[PDB]
Amino acid sequence: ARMRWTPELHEAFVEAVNSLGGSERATPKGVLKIMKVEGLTIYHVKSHLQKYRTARY
Amino acid sequence: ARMRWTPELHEAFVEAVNSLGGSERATPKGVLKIMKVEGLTIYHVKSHLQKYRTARY
DNA sequence: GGTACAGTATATACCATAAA
DNA sequence: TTTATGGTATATACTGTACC
Repeated sequence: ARMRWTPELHEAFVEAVNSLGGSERATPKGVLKIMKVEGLTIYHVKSHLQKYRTARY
Repeated sequence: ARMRWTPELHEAFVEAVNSLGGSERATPKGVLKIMKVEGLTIYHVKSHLQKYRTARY
């Protein structure tokens, strides 16, 4: 299937990234392990963090 | 093949986008037709303009 | 009701580096 | 010399809309 970043999933992702101390500091694997979401791969998080990083700073 | 945005190709792409009056105004097809580069598809330009747009404004 | 396109989201491939 | 990872570049899929 193709992942959809629903506004909940994204809010999870953000809280995660904040805990990790901002988008720049945060790591894919780190975000992954904090979210603990069934079926979410590292590759899902990696791509999305890449966007999140650019649409921020 | 997989396209590589060599610093020349990119300089072409930019001049194009400028002629078209900035990244926001510019269109994939428009940039395409101004560059007139053998083997360059609209899909190449589309993706790259998407990046150019975010790493600018 | 089918193109052709723009805009956007997501995925995938590349490239370097560290650790073993 | 593999494996795992992060960063990054590029590609591919989705969604709407205008035109015909």
